[PDB]
Amino acid sequence: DATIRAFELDTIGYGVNYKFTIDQVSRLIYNVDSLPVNADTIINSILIKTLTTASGIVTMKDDQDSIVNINDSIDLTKYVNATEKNNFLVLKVWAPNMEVQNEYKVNIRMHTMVPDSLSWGKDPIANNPVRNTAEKQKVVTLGDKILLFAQNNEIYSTAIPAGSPTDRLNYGQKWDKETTGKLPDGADVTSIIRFVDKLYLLTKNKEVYNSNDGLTWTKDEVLNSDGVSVTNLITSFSDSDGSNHKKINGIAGIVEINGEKYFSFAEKDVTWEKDIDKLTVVPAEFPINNLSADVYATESGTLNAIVVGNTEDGLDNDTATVVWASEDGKAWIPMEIPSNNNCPKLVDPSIIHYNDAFYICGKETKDDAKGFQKFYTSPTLLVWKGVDRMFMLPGILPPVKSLHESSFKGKEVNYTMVVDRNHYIWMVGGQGIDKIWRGRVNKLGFLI
Amino acid sequence: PERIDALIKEDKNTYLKSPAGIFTEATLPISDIQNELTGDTLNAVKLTFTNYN
Amino acid sequence: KYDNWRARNEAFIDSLANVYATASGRGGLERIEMLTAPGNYIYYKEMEPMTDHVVKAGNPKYTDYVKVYYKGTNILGEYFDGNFKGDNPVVDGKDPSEGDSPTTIFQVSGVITGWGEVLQRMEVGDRWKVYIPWDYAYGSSGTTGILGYSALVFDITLLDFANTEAELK
Repeated sequence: DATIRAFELDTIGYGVNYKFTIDQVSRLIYNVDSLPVNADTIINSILIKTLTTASGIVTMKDDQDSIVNINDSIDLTKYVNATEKNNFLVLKVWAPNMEVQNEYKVNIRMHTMVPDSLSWGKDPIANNPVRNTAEKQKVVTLGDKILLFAQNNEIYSTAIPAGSPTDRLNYGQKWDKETTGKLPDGADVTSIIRFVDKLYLLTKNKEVYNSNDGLTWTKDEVLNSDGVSVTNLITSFSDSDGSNHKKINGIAGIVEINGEKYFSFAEKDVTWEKDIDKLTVVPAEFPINNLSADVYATESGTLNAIVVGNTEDGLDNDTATVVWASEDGKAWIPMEIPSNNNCPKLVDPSIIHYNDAFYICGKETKDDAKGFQKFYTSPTLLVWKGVDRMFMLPGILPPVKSLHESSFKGKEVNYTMVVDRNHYIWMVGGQGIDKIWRGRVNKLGFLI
Repeated sequence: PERIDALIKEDKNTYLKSPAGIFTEATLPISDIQNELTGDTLNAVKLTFTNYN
Repeated sequence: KYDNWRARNEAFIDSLANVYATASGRGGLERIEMLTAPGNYIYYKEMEPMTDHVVKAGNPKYTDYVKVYYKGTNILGEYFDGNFKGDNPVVDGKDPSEGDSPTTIFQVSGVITGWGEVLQRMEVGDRWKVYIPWDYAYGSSGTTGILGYSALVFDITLLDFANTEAELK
C-alpha cells in the first residue's frame, strides 16, 4: 500500500517541459528551474499529467474533501511562489486499502524578473562629477574602488562593498574627489592600464608613470630604458585575469626601435625586449588611438587578449571594425572576416567579454543613422550581429503603457566604460550625456 | 620534449601518451615459466594492465 | 548449495530484525522506516565516513540523480555487480593488480525500492552497508545473475547528488 509518484506537467512553451523534484521525506513538490515571467498568462488554465500513484484516488481540501479532476485543466496562478505568504496547493493521496494517509504540498516557482535581460533601471544612478565635461574621460577599477580620471589632473572615486556578487549590493550613488590629486605632468589619461596590483600611465613625451593606489604617481626605473621609446601600452597578462597554463606575466605595448614600430612585451619586473632580430613589426592597419582591451581564459585553460580602437586617419579598402587577438604578448593577429558577417566601422569602439559572449559598442558615421545605435555581439569572435532585442543601450525603456533624455541612443559624444568584479557594466558619458549609467544582466545575479 | 623526457623518468607509474609520445615496455618471466611448468599443458596465460582515472 | 533459497533468505532478514530488538548495542544495526510501506523497516550498518565530501548537505530526493561507489552481494557474500570488487573502493590504489574504481550515476526513481528508500536518507559521503528484503529487491523471478527470491546486501558510498546529470557527471 504505497504512494509512489511521477508528477508532471505539459508543454508551457512549444516543446518545453519543466522538471519537478519530489521530496518524499519532507512531503512537498516544486520545480527547480523557475517558470518564465511570461508564464502567468499560460498557467491560467493548464493541464496536469503523469500523476501516477498506486491508487489514483486523490483529493484537495475545500467544508469538504472533493476529488481531483485529473483529466481536466486547472488554474495554478493562485499557487505560485508559495514559500512566503505560504499558500501551497496542498493535496491528499489515499492508499489502496484507505488505511495509510498522506498529504503533499505543491509550489509553482516562477521568476519575478526576466533572466537574460540587461537591467539599466529607470534613471541614471549618478551625475558625472567632472568639471568641464568636454574633457577626455577614463574609468578603471583598483582593489575595492572605481576611479574616474580627467585630463586636467582631476580624479574622482567611489568604493565597492565587501563581496559576493550574488548578494543584495547597492553602490555608486556617491562619488568623492581624491583630494590629493595631481597626476603627473604631461600625462595622457586615455592610456591608463591595470596590472596585478598597480596602475601604469603614459605621457605625451613618452615617459612611463606608475602608482600603487592612484593617489600619487611616480616614474619607474625598469620600463624607462634609454635607446627605446614607448608609444602605446595595450594590456597586461597575469594569473589574476584567468587560468593561464602558459604562465605569462607582464605588460604588452609598442616600442619605436630606431624609428620603426615593433610589438614588445615587458615581463614581470624586467625591461622591454629590445632585440630587433626577434621582435615583430606593427602592421599599418593596427589601431593607434583610443585603444580598448580585454583579457580572458579560453575553455582550454589558456589566456587570450583582444583589442579594438581607432585606426590611422586614412587607408585603403577599410570598412569594418576588425578585432586583433593575441595568445601572448609577442605578436597580435587580426580576426579578418571574408564574408558579410563583419561589423561596421565605428568611432572610439569598446570591446568586452561578458556572460560567455563578446560585445562591442561605438558610434557610427553613415550620416543617416549617426551616433550610438546598438551593441554588436559575437558568440565566437569571427561573426558579428546586431542585437535587436534585450541587451540594449542604456536608457532604452520598455512600454510601461520610450527614450530617456540622458540615453546614449542617437548621441555622438565622448565616453568611457569598464566592467567590475560584480559584473556591473559602468558607462560614463561626456558633454551631451553628463551622466553615469550602471547595469547588469539579471542572470548573473541569480543563485540558480 | 622536456616534459615528455621528464614524464618518462617517473618510476611509480607508466604512461601511454599516444601521438609519438610514450609507450610502456614489459618484461615477461618466460624463464621462470619454462622452469616451473615443464611437462604441463598451458590452458591460459593472462596479463592485465590497469590504470588510474 | 542453493537449496530452499526463499526460506533461508527470509530467515536471514528475520535474524537481523530480532537482533536489533534484543542484542546489546543493537548488534551494530540501525534501521529506517520505509515510505512505500509504513511500518516496514530497512536495516543497515554505519561505516567509516569519507574525507573528501563535496560538502553537499541535505539528502537526495526521489526524482534526482546520484553518484556512488557501490557493490552488491548475496547472503553468502558472492558477487553480483558494482564498481569495486575488494572490501573497499579503490582510489590511488597501491596494488597494481586492481584499478581505481569508476563512479556511476543513477536516478533515485530508476532503481529498486530498497535503493530508492535508503538513498533518500543518506548525506553526501556516508558509507552504509544495507540489508534489503526480497519484497523490495528485484524479487520474484529476479534479473540475470539472481536466483530469484533473493535478499541482496549492498555497500554504498554516496559521493554526490544533483537535479540533472550534466551538473553531476
